Parts: sequence; structure tokens; C-alpha cells
Amino acid sequence: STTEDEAKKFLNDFNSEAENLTYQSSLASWDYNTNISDENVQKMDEAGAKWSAFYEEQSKIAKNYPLEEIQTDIVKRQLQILQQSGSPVLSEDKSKRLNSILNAMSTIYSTGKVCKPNNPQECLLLEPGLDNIMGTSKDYHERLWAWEGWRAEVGKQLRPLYEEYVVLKNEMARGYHYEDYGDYWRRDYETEESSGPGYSRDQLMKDVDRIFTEIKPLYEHLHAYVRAKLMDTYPLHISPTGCLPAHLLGDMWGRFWTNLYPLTVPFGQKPNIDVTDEMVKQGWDANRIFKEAEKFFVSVGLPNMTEGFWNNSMLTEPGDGRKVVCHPTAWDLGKGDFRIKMCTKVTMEDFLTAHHEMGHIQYDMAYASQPYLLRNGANEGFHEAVGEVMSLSVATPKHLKTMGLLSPDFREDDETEINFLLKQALNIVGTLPFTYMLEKWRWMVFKGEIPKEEWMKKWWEMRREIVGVVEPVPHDETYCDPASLFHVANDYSFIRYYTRTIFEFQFHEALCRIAQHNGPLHKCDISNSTDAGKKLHQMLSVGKSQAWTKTLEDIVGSRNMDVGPLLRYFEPLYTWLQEQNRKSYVGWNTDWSPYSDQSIKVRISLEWNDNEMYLFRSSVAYAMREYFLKTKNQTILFGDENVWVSNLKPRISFNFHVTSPENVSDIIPRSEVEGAIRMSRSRINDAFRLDDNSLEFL
Amino acid sequence: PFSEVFNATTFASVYAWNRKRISNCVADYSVLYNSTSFSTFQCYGVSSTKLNDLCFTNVYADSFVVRGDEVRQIAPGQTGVIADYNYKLPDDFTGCVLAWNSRNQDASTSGNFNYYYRIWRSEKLRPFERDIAHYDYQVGTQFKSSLKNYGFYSSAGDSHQPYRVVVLSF
Ligand SMILES: *[C@@H]1O[C@H](CO)[C@@H](O[C@@H]2O[C@H](CO)[C@@H](O[C@@H]3O[C@H](CO[C@H]4O[C@H](CO)[C@@H](O)[C@H](O)[C@@H]4O)[C@@H](O)[C@H](O[C@H]4O[C@H](CO)[C@@H](O)[C@H](O)[C@@H]4O[C@H]4O[C@H](CO)[C@@H](O)[C@H](O)[C@@H]4O)[C@@H]3O)[C@H](O)[C@H]2NC(C)=O)[C@H](O)[C@H]1NC(C)=O
Ligand SMILES: *[C@@H]1O[C@H](CO)[C@@H](O[C@@H]2O[C@H](CO)[C@@H](O)[C@H](O)[C@H]2NC(C)=O)[C@H](O)[C@H]1NC(C)=O
Ligand SMILES: *[C@@H]1O[C@H](CO)[C@@H](O[C@@H]2O[C@H](CO)[C@@H](O)[C@H](O)[C@H]2NC(C)=O)[C@H](O)[C@H]1NC(C)=O
Ligand SMILES: *[C@@H]1O[C@H](CO)[C@@H](O[C@@H]2O[C@H](CO)[C@@H](O)[C@H](O)[C@H]2NC(C)=O)[C@H](O)[C@H]1NC(C)=O
Ligand SMILES: *[C@@H]1O[C@H](CO)[C@@H](O)[C@H](O)[C@H]1NC(C)=O
Ligand SMILES: *[C@@H]1O[C@H](CO)[C@@H](O)[C@H](O)[C@H]1NC(C)=O
Repeated sequence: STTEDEAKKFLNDFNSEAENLTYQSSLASWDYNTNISDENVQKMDEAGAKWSAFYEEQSKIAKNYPLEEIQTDIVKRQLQILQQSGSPVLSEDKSKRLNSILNAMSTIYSTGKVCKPNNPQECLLLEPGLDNIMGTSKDYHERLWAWEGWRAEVGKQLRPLYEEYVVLKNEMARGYHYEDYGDYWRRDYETEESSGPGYSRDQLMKDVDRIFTEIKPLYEHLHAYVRAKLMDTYPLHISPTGCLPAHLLGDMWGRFWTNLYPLTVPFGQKPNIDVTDEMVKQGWDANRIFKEAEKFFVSVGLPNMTEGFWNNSMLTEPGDGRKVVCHPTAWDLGKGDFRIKMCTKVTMEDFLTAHHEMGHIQYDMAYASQPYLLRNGANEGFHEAVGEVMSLSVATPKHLKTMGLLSPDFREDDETEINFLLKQALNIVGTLPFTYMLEKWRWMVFKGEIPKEEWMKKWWEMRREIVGVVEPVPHDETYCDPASLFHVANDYSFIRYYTRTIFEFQFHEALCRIAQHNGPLHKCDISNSTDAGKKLHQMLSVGKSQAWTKTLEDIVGSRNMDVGPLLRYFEPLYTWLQEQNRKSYVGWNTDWSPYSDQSIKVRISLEWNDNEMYLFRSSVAYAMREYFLKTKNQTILFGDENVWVSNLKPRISFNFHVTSPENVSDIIPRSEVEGAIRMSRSRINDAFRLDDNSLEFL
Repeated sequence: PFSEVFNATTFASVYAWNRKRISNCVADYSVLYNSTSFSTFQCYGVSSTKLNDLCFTNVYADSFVVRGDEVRQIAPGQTGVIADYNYKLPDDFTGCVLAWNSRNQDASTSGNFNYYYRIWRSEKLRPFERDIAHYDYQVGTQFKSSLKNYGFYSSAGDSHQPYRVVVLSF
């Protein structure tokens, strides 16, 4: 009869056949993740193959129901989800090529090695080896070696794979009637509200631009403070006015600044909160940690953990010979089965992670009553926002004091709150320009606003202008520096981490207002607040049945993303940073580089393509060898790879500087390179058939 | 109120339930009151306290293994797949509905797929009528069976767990 009834029948049959396959796939995945073996890989592969084949087939039938003839909102949203994702229009060879490219990128990221300059046999992987150096080392040259060996032995491998990946993903997204892959990634935030126009995919770009503009002053003051503290360590390597070098930010990519806390701590004589010893005492185990998390969630009115949660979840590493994945994840298996897989130690970080994963589980059982398509977060940021706002409420010193983990003799002075807010800001405020800038670069790479010959140029232009971070070594188009990040090489969207923070602090402000908290927002605990839990459960009950704008307006009173709660959270830290940055320079210039002061500008006056540039680099290396042999009586095998070229106009001018072999941090002084040029000027100017007037060598 | 209705080893599916006619006088109802094993013992038309002395012409007892979240559909006066296409109760109901969990008998680790429910019918069921005919129905462009089987797993929530429902009718 009517298309509404046929759509309802199709959705009922799809749900009945879909919880079956989703639960079987989840059971196979759980059996692999809690028991790693080659036998359990095949079961997960088979179950996922059945589920994916069923999903693409049912999307193919789901395309046959026109969306303009459906009046019920729930059927409309379910059919929109079914029709948006499915079998692409890509041909079988192109789809095979895309799968091979993605597998190659993941394998290169997971198996890439960087070897020491002095020991060729000491080659380091990223996760145990290079991450330790990038997070713990205070040596400029070791960190520079780790930062430059990565993106050169790995990113240069990922450059042509990413170049083909962009084209294939853009074709696949154009097959789904989108402009590019960035639009297909921005389809998550698109809604059709009943009253007035809804949220669009360009509105997300406009909103994140506005939010970054609003967070720019606080990030500028935090950047100035971090630069002033990172001038003490690493002297004569940081400009007081310029950007921060990319290899001194606490990790490989500068994503989080949390490892800079020992260098940038205010009031280092004040100890931070660490109740791990108090749970080593009093006989705390993982069961006590998760029972306390359940008690916290019961205190706000949210339901208890189910009986199957306590039986089936892996809260500890198994004592028997079972290999497990030790990543804390909350699992929504389906059919009312909620489990947490995590290897819990008796630590404060594990306490807060337990509260985070229990918030994920609470969201799952809140929207478990919805139909299967709508059993998700309102957008991709809501789940992680709920987890982080539970972790924010729990981690307050008042909560630990009433929990018994903090002694009553502990007093909260103004110096301790500054340390807590700065440690929070190195993870929260320090990651927002990086996330925004990376998503922006990916969006205009997919759109085509960045041509293939300007990828690294635009990457390190927006890194200087947006993040205030300068590269220590110039990078041409042979490099692929975004692809050295996990999410870029593994095809993961990144704007969810940006929207998560805004939504999290909006929810924090709303729930602290409901809980009648009167003090500063960073000292707020929503425990014993049945009204706050009631509003939160009203939020979490609707998973995807309505627009996320309506859910956001229901919980925080605003339809739009607002960073005002985030700035209100960090207001005392902002005042303290403004007081501290009175003798320092706030802001940065995009002209200073670690290699900028020692580079010689070369003007071309007249076919100067890459071959002539290679010949020029070889000539400069030969002049370097001749000067070092005939002046200092030292033999050093300078090569073309030791001559670094920056600010390359296509035929007008460029800048160059020379570094030592086996040490990329040893930039040769500009006077020495000038003397080498003036010593062997004849061969250099005879290699291109020109006089000394055309090549100025200023 | 008999032992063989509530202690049967195999229970019927909801689409093809089992009706047992009782016409004896052995009905003390104290086991049903004080068993404390019934998840649902709410009923209508009687106060569930003056049931011992009152007598009836005949007693009809049903048996199905519906899921946990469709135990509420066995009440009169609301929609649902079980209430529409499976067993349906009239608006004027003078009996009692009893239900209890059966995870230990009707659920397995690999899944128990021996219990079926009707997913669609041409017309809504009139009160107290049963259909057993195996027929296919149309969704999209494909013909598939109107009987879908329950997936009863041991590691499932209470809403997705098997529930043996016995409905008395007076
Ligand atoms: C979730 O995923 C599970 C995965 O296991 C799935 O369970 C399977 O369900 C199917 C569909 O109901 C079951 O297959 C049916 O089973 C019986 C016969 O099964 C016997 O033998 C098997 C051995 O393989 C045993 O496992 C089982 O216990 C029994 O001993 C029959 O009822 C079915 O046959 C009918 O349907 C076929 C469909 O094409 C027809 O070809 C066939 O001829 C039968 O239809 C005809 O039957 C009558 C013939 O005279 C006639 O009256 C009818 O009108 C009709 O024409 C069918 O084979 C399968 O056993 C289950 N697997 C298990 C338990 O491991 C769930 O279905 C799935 N759930 C959802 C909601 O998707
Ligand atoms: C972990 O996985 C192994 C398989 O790698 C399981 O061993 C299987 O156990 C089943 C059930 O008894 C047997 O039928 C298989 O033959 C076994 N396989 C092998 C390779 O020995 C093992 O039971 C799992 N452990 C747990 C605790 O679930
Ligand atoms: C409010 O939550 C707090 C914990 O955040 C509870 O406070 C303690 O509860 C225990 C157990 O009842 C008492 O022995 C303590 O005296 C309480 N206070 C402190 C300072 O530790 C409190 O019970 C919750 N409120 C209610 C009404 O239950
Ligand atoms: C690589 O070169 C750097 C820079 O020349 C060396 O690091 C130190 O550099 C400072 C000036 O920046 C000198 O005063 C020191 O003598 C240098 N050495 C040390 C040990 O501090 C660095 O040593 C060189 N070698 C390596 C292996 O990194
Ligand atoms: C949650 O579980 C605890 C411990 O069994 C119990 O005391 C409490 O009443 C339960 N809360 C609710 C709301 O059911
Ligand atoms: C959980 O495990 C306990 C202890 O073995 C058991 O008594 C209980 O029935 C289990 N609960 C389930 C499976 O829901």
C-alpha cells in the first residue's frame, strides 16, 4: 500500500535480522579480544563478513524507498542512515586498489622503523621506542632525530599511497552524491529539524572556525607561557617571539602538551593529587574501583550495572595464559549485553578511566530501547563528551576526600588549582588548534583547494599560522607529515575530538548549574544530584531518534556549539596566565625558523627544474667538502641530502642551509657556507653556464 | 493452577501456543501466591485475593516463551508485534497472567533458536484466535517467511532473555 507501511515492514525485518548478526559479530570480536589466537581471528572475520554483506545488501533495498514520501520521523531517520552508507559505486578493481592502499598505509604505520645515526642496528618502532623519546627526553638533538627519522622513513612511504587514497576516496564519496570525502565525513552533523532550517555540513566548518577564533587568546597566552618555560630548558634554541619547534611539544606530532608538564609546572614545590598510594593501602582492587564508579552513577539516579556486566566483563588481566588487548574499551554487544574490557591497575588513571567507560556503558543502556539504527550517540562527539564529563566530576579533590582516598588535612590553596588547571589545559586547550588545523588541512585537501604540489607548503603554513608551531627541518613534496599521524594513515575522522571538548564543557556547565554549585566550575561535583542525573538521562535516552541540536537544547538550553563554558572553566588559569605573560611576548611570527637565521638566499636571474636543483645541491655539497678539507683539515662526506632548500619560488628564488652528516641538528654556520661558496665559486657558476651577477648569493 | 502446566519441560512458541482446559476442583492457589518466583503476577477482573473461593465454568491456561520486553504486551489494550500478530487478549479480560525467567532452560551460549514469533500478518488478530499456517510475506522485492525465530543467548540482558508466560482464562 503506502510507502510508510512498506518502509516499516522493511525496517522491522532488517532489525530482526540485524541484532542477530551484530550480536554474533560482537561475540566473535569479544572472544578474540579477551583470547587472542589464530582460531579466533577467523570467527571474527566470518561474522564481520556476514554482517557487512547483509548491511550492503539491505542498503541496496533501502535505496528503493523515497525519503520525500515518509511522514514519521523515526522511519525517516532509519532509512536515511541505511541509504547514506552502503555499497559504493566504485568498480571492483578500484575498490580492491583502495583496500590495498589502506592496508599498506596501516602496515607501514605499524611496522615502520627509525634507525640511529651511529648504530644502524638500533632501529626503533614508534609505539614503544620513538614515543618514549618524544614523551620523556629533554635533549634537543635526540628529539630532532626521532622527529626527522619519522616522516622521512615512514611519511615518504605514505605520500604516494595518500595521493592515490585521496582520489579514490573522493570518487567513492562522489558516488554517494557528496562533493568530496570531507563532505562525506561532515555528514554526521547534518540534521533536518522540524522547526526552521537544520544544521548543514558547511555550518560545521563555519562553527569550528568561530570556536577557534574564540579560543585563540587563551591558546595564545598558554603558548607564550609554554615558550617562556621552554626557554629555560633548551636555551639558544627557542626564539622569544617565534613559534615553538615541532619536536619539543611532548609527543611526535604536538597533539597533546601533557608531557611538557614537568617543564612548565607552576609551583613545583606543591605536590599534585596522587591517591594511588591510598588505594595501595586500604586493600583496593579493580572490583572496588568499578563498584565505586557504579556507586557514583547510582548517586545521580542512573541505573545499576547489570548482573551480566559483573559476570562477563574483563575487569582485570587474566591470570591464565590468555593474551588480551590492554586498551580500555566499553562494549555494547547487543541484546542488552554491556561489558567493559580493560586491564585495571590500582591507579588514579585507571579509576578515572573506569568512570569514563562506565559513562559509555550508561549511554549504551540508556539508548538500548531505541531501534537498532538509532542506537548511537547524537553525533560522534557525544559519547566521548559524556565520558569526559563523568571523569571531570569524579576527579575533584572533594570527591576523593569524601571517598576516603584524600586525607582531611589536605588543604586546597590557590596554587594547587593553578597546577590542576594548567595540567588540564595542556591536554584540553593544547589539542584544539592541532585538531582544528589537521581537520582543516584534510578538508581542503579533499576539496581540492590545496593542489598536490602544495601539500607540505600549506601544512607548514597553517601549522605556523594556526598552531604557532614551526618545523625544525624544511619539508618538500616528498614528505607526508599528516600521514605520520595514526588517524590520517588509518582513515579516521578527527573533528570528533574537537567537538567532544566543546560538548563536554557545555554539559559540565549545564549539569553544575542544575546541581546548584556555587563555586568555580573546576571544583564542581555532580554527585547526589538527582536533578542533574534526570536531565542527563533525558539526554542519553534519545540516542539518534531526534536531531542533536534538539538534544543539546534540551540539556544545555542552546541549539549551537558554545565554547563559553570552556573559557569559563579556564578563567582563573587565564587570569594567572595574563599576569605571568607581562614580561613575555604574547603571539608569534611565522617567519622565524630554527634554520632561518643560518640560511643563504639565492636569486635566480635569466629551466631550473628539479634536476638543476639536484645539481645545485651536489655543487654546494662539493664546495662544502672542498672547504672543510682545505681549511680545517677535516674530511666530512657532505651530500645532496645535507643541503636543505626552503622558500622555493618556482623560478625566482630560494633559501638554503647545510647540515652535518649523521647529525641533522648541526646546522653549519652561514659564514662557513659563504666562505665555501666564495672558495669554489668557479665550478658552481660553470655548472649552469652563468656569471656571478645572476646568482646573487646574498 | 496445575503442576503440569507450569512444570512442562518443553513450552510452546508464542505463534502456536498450547491451551489446556481445566475442569477439576483442586485449586488452592497458595503455591502461585507464595512461590515468589513469578516476575509478573498482575491481573485484572479479579482482586487476586478472593480467587480461592470463587468458582468458574472452565479455566483455560496458555503457554508461550516470549521475550522479556514483550511480557507487558500480554496485557490487554496496547499494540506490539506479539499483541497484534501473535497471542492477543480482549479488552474485557477475566483471567490472570503469570511469567518468569527461563534463562537456565531456554537460553544457551551459542544461542537457542527453537522459538518462533510471527513478524507480520495481513490483518490484526482478533482476541483469542491462533494461526499456525506457514506462509511467506513481501518485504522490498523479496519473499521471506513470516515466522522469525527468537535469539536466546545466555549472556543477554533481561529484556532479551526468555520468559515462560502462563495466562489463565476464566
Ligand atoms: C539468527 O541466526 C541463527 C543462526 O543459527 C538462525 O537460526 C537458524 O534459523 C533457520 C531459519 O529458521 C533454521 O533453519 C530452519 O530449520 C528447520 C529444520 O532445521 C532442522 O535441522 C537443522 C539442521 O541444520 C537443525 O539445526 C534444527 O534444529 C532442526 O533439526 C526448518 O523449520 C526450516 O526449513 C524450512 O525453511 C526453509 C527455508 O528455505 C525451507 O527450504 C524448508 O523447506 C522449510 O520450509 C518449509 O517447511 C515445511 C516443509 O514441509 C512447510 O510446511 C513450510 O511451509 C515451508 O515451505 C529451516 O531449515 C536453522 O536451523 C537455524 N539454525 C540454528 C538453530 O543453528 C536464526 O534464524 C537467525 N534469526 C534471525 C531472526 O534472523
Ligand atoms: C581460547 O581460545 C582457544 C582457541 O585458540 C580455546 O581452545 C578451544 O577450546 C574449544 C572448546 O573446548 C575446543 O573445541 C578447541 O579445540 C580449542 N582450540 C584449541 C586451538 O585448542 C580456548 O578454550 C579459549 N579459552 C577460553 C578461556 O575461552
Ligand atoms: C552524598 O554523597 C556522599 C559522597 O559523595 C555521601 O557522603 C558520605 O556517605 C557515607 C555513607 O552514607 C557517610 O557515612 C558519610 O558521613 C558521608 N559524608 C562524608 C563527608 O563522607 C552521602 O551519603 C550522600 N548523600 C546521601 C543523602 O546519601
Ligand atoms: C649534534 O650536533 C649538536 C649541535 O652541534 C650537538 O649538541 C651540542 O650542541 C651544543 C651547541 O648547540 C654544543 O655546545 C655541544 O658541544 C654539543 N654536544 C653536546 C654533547 O652537548 C650534538 O652533540 C651532536 N651530536 C649528537 C649525537 O646529537
Ligand atoms: C543498586 O545496587 C545496590 C547494590 O546491590 C542496591 O543497594 C541498590 O538499591 C540498587 N539501586 C537501584 C536503583 O536499584
Ligand atoms: C553471575 O554469576 C554468578 C556466580 O557464578 C551466578 O550465580 C549468577 O547466576 C550469574 N548471573 C547471570 C548469568 O546473570
